[PDB]
Amino acid sequence: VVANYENASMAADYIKRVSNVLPDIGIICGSGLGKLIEEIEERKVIPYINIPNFPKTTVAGHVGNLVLGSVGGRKIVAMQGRLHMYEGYSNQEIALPIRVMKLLGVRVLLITNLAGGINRKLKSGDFVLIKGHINFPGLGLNNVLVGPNQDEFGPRFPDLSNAYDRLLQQLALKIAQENDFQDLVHEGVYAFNGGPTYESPDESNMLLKLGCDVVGMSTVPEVIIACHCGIKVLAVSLIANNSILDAENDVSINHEKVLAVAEKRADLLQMWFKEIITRLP
Amino acid sequence: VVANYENASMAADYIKRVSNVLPDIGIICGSGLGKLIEEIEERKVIPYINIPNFPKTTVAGHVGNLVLGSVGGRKIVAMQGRLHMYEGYSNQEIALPIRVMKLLGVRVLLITNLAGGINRKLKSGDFVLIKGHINFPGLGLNNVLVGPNQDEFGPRFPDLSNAYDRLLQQLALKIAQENDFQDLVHEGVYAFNGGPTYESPDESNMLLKLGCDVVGMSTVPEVIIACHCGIKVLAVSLIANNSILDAENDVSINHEKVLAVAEKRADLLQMWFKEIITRLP
Amino acid sequence: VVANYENASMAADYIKRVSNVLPDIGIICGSGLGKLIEEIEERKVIPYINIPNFPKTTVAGHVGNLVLGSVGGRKIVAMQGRLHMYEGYSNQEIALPIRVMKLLGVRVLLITNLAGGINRKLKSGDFVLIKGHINFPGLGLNNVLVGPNQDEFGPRFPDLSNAYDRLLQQLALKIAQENDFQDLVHEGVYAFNGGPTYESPDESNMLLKLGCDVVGMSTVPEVIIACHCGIKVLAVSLIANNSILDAENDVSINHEKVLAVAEKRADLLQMWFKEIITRLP
Ligand SMILES: Clc1ccc(C2=CSC3=NCCN23)cc1
Ligand SMILES: Clc1ccc(C2=CSC3=NCCN23)cc1
Ligand SMILES: Clc1ccc(C2=CSC3=NCCN23)cc1
Repeated sequence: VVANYENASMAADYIKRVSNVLPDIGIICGSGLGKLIEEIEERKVIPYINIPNFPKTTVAGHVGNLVLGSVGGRKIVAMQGRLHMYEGYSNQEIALPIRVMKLLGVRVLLITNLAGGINRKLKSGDFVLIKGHINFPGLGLNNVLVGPNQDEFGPRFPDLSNAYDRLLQQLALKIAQENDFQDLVHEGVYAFNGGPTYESPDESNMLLKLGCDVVGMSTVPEVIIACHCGIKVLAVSLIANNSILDAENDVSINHEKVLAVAEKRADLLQMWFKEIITRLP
Repeated sequence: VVANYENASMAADYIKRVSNVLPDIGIICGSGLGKLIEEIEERKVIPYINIPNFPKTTVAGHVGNLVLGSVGGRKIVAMQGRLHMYEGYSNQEIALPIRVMKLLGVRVLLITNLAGGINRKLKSGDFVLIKGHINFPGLGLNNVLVGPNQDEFGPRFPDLSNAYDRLLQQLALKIAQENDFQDLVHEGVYAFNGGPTYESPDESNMLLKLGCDVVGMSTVPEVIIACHCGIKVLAVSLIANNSILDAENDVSINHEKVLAVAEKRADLLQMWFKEIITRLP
Repeated sequence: VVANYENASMAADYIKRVSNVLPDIGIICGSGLGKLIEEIEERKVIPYINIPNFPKTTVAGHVGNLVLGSVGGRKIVAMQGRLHMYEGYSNQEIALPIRVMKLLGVRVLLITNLAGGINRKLKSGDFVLIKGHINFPGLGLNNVLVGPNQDEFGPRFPDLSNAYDRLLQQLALKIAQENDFQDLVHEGVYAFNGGPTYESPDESNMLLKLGCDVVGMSTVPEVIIACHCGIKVLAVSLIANNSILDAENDVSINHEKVLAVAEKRADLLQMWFKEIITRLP
C-alpha cells in the first residue's frame, strides 16, 4: 500500500469515527520509554490491525496501537509500538502513520530514542537534544522519500535545515533548569545507522572524526516525513553508553544494558515530556 | 525489463528506422538547462513511449523524448527528460538508454547538472568541471551496476580512474578563456547524494571534511554506465548555492532558487556546449 | 527462500545423509585462492544445485560446490564458489549457507579475499589480518541482517566488537614468524565497498582520512552472519595494489592484475592456512 492522499484519508476517517479526539500533538516513544502513553487521560486505544491501510506488523509481533486522549489539557495521539526500517518495513509503511497524523491535525511531533554516545562529554544516562543529523541511508539511495512524490503532502526536494525546531529545544532545556537536572542535558548531531548491528568500534571512531555526537537506528525517517509535510519536531536521545570509551577499553554492549538505562531514566523522561506538552505554544 | 544486449538492440533498431541519424555524441541536460535541445538542426523527436523497451515514465509525467539531429555540423542524440534514481527507477531503467546510445554509435557523452557548493571558493552561478566523484550509493550496495554483468557491454569490475576525460576538461576551459568567463570555471570532486532531500547542514560539513567540492543527486549513475561500455564523459555542475555558507548563516534553499540560477546561466551554457560539440576531436 | 531454522535444517539433513562428515571448521576462499580445497582428503563434493534450499547460482554460472573432508587431521567444510552481494544475491541467499554450517557443527570460519591497500605501508603481495571493519552498506540500510530476526540463530541487535578473534590472529602471525615471512603480514581495518566498480581515486583518499587500511567487496556480510550465531572468525586480505599510490600517480587497476598477484601468493597462502587449521584450538 502506497502512503498517498487517498490511502491516508481512509485511515484518518476511520480514526475520527472511533475516537472523537482531534489531536494537535503526536508522540513516538523509544523502547522502555513508553510509560507516558499509559497515563493518557480519557484514552481510546485503536489497534493498528483495525485501521484501514495501516502496515501489517504481525511478523515482528509485540504491541501495535494508536492511543488518543489528553495530557496536561492538550489533545494528543501516540504510536505505541514503533516501526523501524531494520525490520524490513518499506518507505511507504514508515510514512503512512505520520501522514495520517497530519490529516488528523497534528502540528508538533515529539520523539525519543535510545542511542550510543560518540562525543567524549556524554555519559550513560545523559540526554541529547538533537539539533541536526547525518543520514547515511539517505546519502546512499535509501532515503525514506525515494519514490514518486506525494504532492498533496509536500515538495519534491525538501530542505531539512529547520527540521529540528529551535524554540522547542529551548523549552526542553528551560524545564530541565527549573528542576535541577540541566547537568544531564546536552545538544548534538545524530548519525543514523540503518542497523540492526550496533556500530562497530571502527565505525564509532569514524563517526567521531565526522562530527557526530550520538548514533542510533531510528528517528531520522520519521523526522523527514514530518518535515516534508510541515510538522515541527523535537527529538531527544537517551545515551545508553559511550561507544568511543567502549572501543578504547575493549568493552561490549547489548540490548539488556540498554534497557536497564531506560528503566533508570523512565520516570524523569515521562515527567519532562508531560511538562513540555503542557507548555508548548 | 533488463538492460541487456537483446533489449537494447531492439530499441536501437527502431530508432535507426525512424531517424536516419547515426550519432557520435550524446547529451543529457540538467533541469532548466535544456535550451540547446530546442536548437538541434534537422531534428527528429522520438517519444520514449514509442521506443521498444524504454522505461515507463508516466507516474512522474512531464516530458520524455529522444531528439536526434545536427549541432555545429556534428551528429548528436539528446535525452529530453532525465531519469533520476530518487524517483524510484531501477538500475536497469537508468542504464538502458545509455547502452542504446552505445549501440547507435555514441563515443562521447556530455552532461550538465545543478549542484550545491561545498568548497569555500564556489559562488552561486559558478561552473565546476567534474574531475572525480564520491559515490555514497555505490559504497553502500546501491551501485548502478549491482546485478548480473552484461558482458557484451563491459567488464565485471570496471576501473573509474579515467571516467572523466582530461582533454575534454581542457577544451571546455579553453573556450571559457577565449570568451573571458574563465573566472566562473573551477574543477572539483562531486559527491553523489541519492536524495531527494537536500544535504542537511551537518551532512554539508561532513562533505567538506571528506574533500568534496560539490554535491548533487544525479550524473554518477550515467557516468558509470558510460565508462563501463567505453564512452568518454565531460560533466559540468552549475552551482545553485554554497551549502557551507548557508549552514553557517542559518539560510535555506529550495527548488525555486535553484531554477532562478539556471535561468540566469542558461544562455551562456548553451553557447559553451555548442562550441564544445563543434570542436571536440 | 528465507534463511530460517526450518529451511537451514532441511539443507543440513541432506548434507549429513550424503557426506558422513561432521565438520568443526568452515572455509571461504578468495578468487584464485582456492587450491587448498583441491587438497582436502577423503573428500565429498556436493553441488549447490543438489542441496535443498541452497541459492540458485546459474545466472552467474561458474563453479558452485560444498566440499567436505579432512585437512591436517581436522574435519572441514568449504564453499567452492563464493556468493557476492554485487551480483544481486539477497540477504537471505548470502546467509543460508553460513547458517547451515552452524547446524552442521562449525565453530570456526576462516576467510580470505583480495583487496586494495589504503595504508601507505601496504605493498602488492602483502597480507592483512583484519581486526575490525567499516560497513558502508550496513550504515546505509543494506546490512545483511535487515529483515525479521531469526531468533533461533542469534539476537536482534548483535555486538560486533569481538567479531574478529584475537587468538586466531595471534596464531596466524606466529606461523608467519616461524617460517620467516612475517615481513609480509600486517593488521588493519577493512572497508566494505558494495561494488562492483573499484573504489574511485577520490573514494580512496576519503578512506585514508577515515582510518581504513584496506578496501574490498566481500567478507563483511559473512562475518556478520557468523558473529550473529556464535561462530569465531579469522579473515585475511591479500593486497592486489595500493590504491592511494595509484591515485597519486594516475595508474589503473583491473581484474587481470589482481589475479596475477593471487597466482604469485597462492601456494604460500595454501600452506599457511593448512598449518592454521592443524593447530587451532
Ligand atoms: Cl521533569 C519535571 C517536570 C515538572 C516538575 C514539577 C515541579 S512542580 C510541579 N507541578 C507539576 C509538575 N511539576 C518536576 C520535574
Ligand atoms: Cl560560450 C561562447 C562560445 C563561442 C563564442 C564565440 C565568439 S565568436 C563566435 N562565432 C560563433 C561562436 N562564437 C562566445 C561565447
Ligand atoms: Cl606457511 C608454512 C607453514 C608450515 C611450514 C612448515 C615448516 S616444516 C613443516 N612440516 C609441515 C609444515 N611445515 C612452512 C611454511
